[PDB]
Amino acid sequence: EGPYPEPLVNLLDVVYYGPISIGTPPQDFQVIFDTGSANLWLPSSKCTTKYCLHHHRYDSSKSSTYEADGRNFTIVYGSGNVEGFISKDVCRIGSAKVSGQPLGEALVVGGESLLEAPFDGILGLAYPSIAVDGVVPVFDNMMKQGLLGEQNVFSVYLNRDPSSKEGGEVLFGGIDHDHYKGSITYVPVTAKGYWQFHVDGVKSVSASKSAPELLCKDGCEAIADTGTSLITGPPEEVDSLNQYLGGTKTEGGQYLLDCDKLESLPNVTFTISGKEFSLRSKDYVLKVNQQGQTLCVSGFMGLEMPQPLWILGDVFLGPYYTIFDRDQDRVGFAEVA
Amino acid sequence: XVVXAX
Repeated sequence: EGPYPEPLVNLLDVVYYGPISIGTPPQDFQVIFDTGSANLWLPSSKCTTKYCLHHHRYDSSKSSTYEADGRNFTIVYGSGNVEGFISKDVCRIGSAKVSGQPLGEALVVGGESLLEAPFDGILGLAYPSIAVDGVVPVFDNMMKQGLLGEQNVFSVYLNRDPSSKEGGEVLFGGIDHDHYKGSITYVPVTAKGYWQFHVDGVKSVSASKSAPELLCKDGCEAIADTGTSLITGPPEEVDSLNQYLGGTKTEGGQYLLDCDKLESLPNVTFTISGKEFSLRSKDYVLKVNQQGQTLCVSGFMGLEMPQPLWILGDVFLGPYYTIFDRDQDRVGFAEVA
Repeated sequence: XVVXAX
């Protein structure tokens, strides 16, 4: 039946993570809930690296419900990588008890974003078609076990104010109208892997510029990815968008904005299923501290994908409450409440 | 930030 509300912590508007347990008795972890990947993994007790010793580790030998598998697994992310071996155990999210859940026991991890993370691992919520080693994803296993009843969706709220107490929620098996206003706009999934769909256009129309900036001019593809902080796009288009906004880059992976000029920045709008989804500069500028300085990072970054697409990460998924619907293979967006 | 699987 359910539904199962999973509460999230918001670290600096860049990552969101929540509690799970594995095994019998429960071993507790924090994981990022990631609609851009399909695998669950945690650091192994068989790992004694600096990384593993400063995170929560899974010890199969203390779990009476553990079952061995032992296949090698390797996963590559935009911001890191992981390798280890597969095991299977009970996985709990709130009051949901997900039996026989494959997980990766991580032995080697790379990427600062993972190595210094406040979370222990990643719980993928993408389609099973992209699961490394073909192992059943958590949500798929919930559906197989009938834990959502007849409502095989999950809905994500991300708070974009890190000073606020409640970071966010993943609601398994429901849509909470107390997290949105108006009506949901749905878009059908195209390629089932990521939560991928067609976008009609992307634009910015400044009051201070003679011309608008019209991107994704002939339509484009996008994904909804809770595990991406910003919005990514085809580099050529993101370069131009940042030029229109006054973003500059001579190092790193992001464009920077003058922190004293943010109030003059125009909205940027994504048109999806014929409806406009606007982002104010308050929505798309991320405060970051690096190397002793406060920066204002443009929330539009370039990323070349195998087939060009835009990744709509937390910058978008905060102001728009998002419904991930596996009964109808569609994504819903509504203005957050 | 971060970009989650390729």
